[PDB]
Amino acid sequence: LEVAIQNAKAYLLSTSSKSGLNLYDHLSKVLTKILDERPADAVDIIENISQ
Amino acid sequence: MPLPQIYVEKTLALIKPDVVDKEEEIQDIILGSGFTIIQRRKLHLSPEHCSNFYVEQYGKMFFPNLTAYMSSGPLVAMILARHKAISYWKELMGPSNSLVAKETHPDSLRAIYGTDELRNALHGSNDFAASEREIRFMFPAVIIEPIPIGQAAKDYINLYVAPTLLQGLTELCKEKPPDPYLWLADWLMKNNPNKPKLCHF
Amino acid sequence: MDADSLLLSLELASGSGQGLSPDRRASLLTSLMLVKRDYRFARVLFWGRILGLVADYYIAQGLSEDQLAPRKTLYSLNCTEWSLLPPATEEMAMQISVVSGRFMGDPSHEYEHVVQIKEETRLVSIIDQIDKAVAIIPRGALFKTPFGVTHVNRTFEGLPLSEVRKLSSYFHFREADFLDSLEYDIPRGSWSIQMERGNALVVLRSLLWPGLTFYHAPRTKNYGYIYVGTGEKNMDLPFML
Amino acid sequence: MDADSLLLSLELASGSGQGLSPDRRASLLTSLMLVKRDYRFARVLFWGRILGLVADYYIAQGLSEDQLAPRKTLYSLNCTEWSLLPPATEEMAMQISVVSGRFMGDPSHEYEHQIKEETRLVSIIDQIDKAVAIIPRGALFKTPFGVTHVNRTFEGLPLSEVRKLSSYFHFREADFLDSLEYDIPRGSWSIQMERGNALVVLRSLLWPGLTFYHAPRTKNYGYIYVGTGEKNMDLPFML
Repeated sequence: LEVAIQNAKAYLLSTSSKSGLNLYDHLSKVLTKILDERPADAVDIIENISQ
Repeated sequence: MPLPQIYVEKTLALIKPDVVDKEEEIQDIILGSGFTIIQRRKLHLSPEHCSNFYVEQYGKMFFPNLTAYMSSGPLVAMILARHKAISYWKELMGPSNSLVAKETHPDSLRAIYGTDELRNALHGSNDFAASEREIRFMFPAVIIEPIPIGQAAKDYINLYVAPTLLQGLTELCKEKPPDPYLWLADWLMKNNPNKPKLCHF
Repeated sequence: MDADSLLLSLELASGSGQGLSPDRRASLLTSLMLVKRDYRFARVLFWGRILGLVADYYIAQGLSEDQLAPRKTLYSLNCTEWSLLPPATEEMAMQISVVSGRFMGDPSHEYEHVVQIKEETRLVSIIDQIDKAVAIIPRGALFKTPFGVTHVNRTFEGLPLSEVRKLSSYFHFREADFLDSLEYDIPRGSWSIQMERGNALVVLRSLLWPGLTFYHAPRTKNYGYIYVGTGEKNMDLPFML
Repeated sequence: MDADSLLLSLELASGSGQGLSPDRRASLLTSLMLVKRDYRFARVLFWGRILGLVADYYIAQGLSEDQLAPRKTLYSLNCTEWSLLPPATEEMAMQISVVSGRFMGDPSHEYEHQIKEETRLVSIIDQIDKAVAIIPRGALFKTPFGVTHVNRTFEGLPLSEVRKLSSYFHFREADFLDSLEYDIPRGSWSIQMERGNALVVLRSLLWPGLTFYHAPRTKNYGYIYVGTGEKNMDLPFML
């Protein structure tokens, strides 16, 4: 539903005081580093790009 | 289907055992046209595995020569995703009967890499349900869209799984063993409706 | 050829057979560490050696963090003392259109155009032509930021074995996907792709500027190139192709 | 060490100097290509050399998909005919403790202290692999499937934590492995560097003859043991 879409977007938009960034922009930057043409084995390195 | 979701359709590209040694050039063709490689499997198609894969065609049409042909060598299977993947794959692939397709569609894949009907260049899925069946049979546990949300999956469990689950949970109550995951797993591997009983020695 | 992996790169084993002595090798490790010290470079690659007629012209390039600027290249004669070359432009590189052949030794040799043409300016402009036309980059080594600053890919794997033989999996190391592909090449077929030691090495030997050698293995991290040759452009190439 | 480091001739550049020959470099390249062909190993490493009296032992090891699996080590004398060594048990480990003497060669040799030469080779191989095998920090990634894989985004070890000694693990069953700071006795590793900061040299002193190269900025690592084939218990007298 669209109400669940808005609730989950508000949940992803919530920031953390211990890091200063939220989950949405963190996953957006992770997807930015993913979507350049890496060979298709990024499943093991999706953590290491997040660090 | 709706606005905030998307439909990335899939199709199966089959590389016949006559043309598996020339795989890099046709791979250049299919990657350069726009089709993407999801996962490539190098599989030896057994004669007893080709019939269950081809219940749609071989189960009603008498053709054992192609069944012997799929076991004559290696077979490469790949999943493709593209905008209008079925239509563009049919346009690039062309129609069958490659003796006629050498004269009607000279830029097709079967005109160059094919010889005849039974010794075909490739094989492609026609319908979306046929594509889903082909992908579900050849490939491992991957997710094919649409996810059947709502009452579609509940009917699937309630007429495919949950009778057996009800008969399993009925005997699991009396008596009550500790750690009942052992009892449920042994009941499902033992009292299987789709798998026969096994007795090791 | 990177300065930190000069001994870790198969130079003589690349198949071109124009490599270095142990004297020149140890001189490059010490002297490229020196030009990494006094010239503030992010990383220094050994570009190659021009054979010349009476002496050898050892050429090395250094790069900043921007990774797409024109290179502050360096030259040496005895392969020990290196000094900066002047930056190149199109009007200065036009000046040697009336002369041809090999160039020898000291930079103070005057060439006849009569305007006296220095050896040094011909050398650095020829270095600019070999950098612009050939010495390709591999695919996946240069990823793109939204800004103009390009970083070298630390997560570069980056070439599968099915894409080794293809022309389109190599771009020109030149500011202009990211860069111009190798299928935009004149003439068609001006690169020799060659399989040495099986899948453990590939060479993209340039035929427009021989003997340029591009240095793989796949599954690596080298990602290198080297030009050792006579120095002039192969205008004879479409006849022999 | 892999065959890639056999191409660069990095055993001599580590500084141990017992080294390898282009004879044996080409022989290990072609024959370890054969070992990767016949036995379906994920990676095949030239383990090293055991010093002989009538013939020279050449040892290589193969690994499965799990990087901490028990390896199928192999031996060869003429550097082409690789043959599979049996796995080692503890019963063969305490059997060879009564034999003190140099490795001879000719693997059907018999010790009167019977005891076969191949059993001594296999137990010595398991002793060196359990003691002084070396894996740096972040080279191996513990997957949640239960197996160990090579970390392919392994950035090499920075120069600050090369000399701690808390940045090198063991290539066996236990940052999920046991470090080098708990080795008995302490200071039993020759901490060294090559020319510049281009390569880090670690030499075992509980077994004199293993050398570990490590380039601090690239993904280059591996251990080669070429040496006597003996565990010196004289090491506390040395330090």
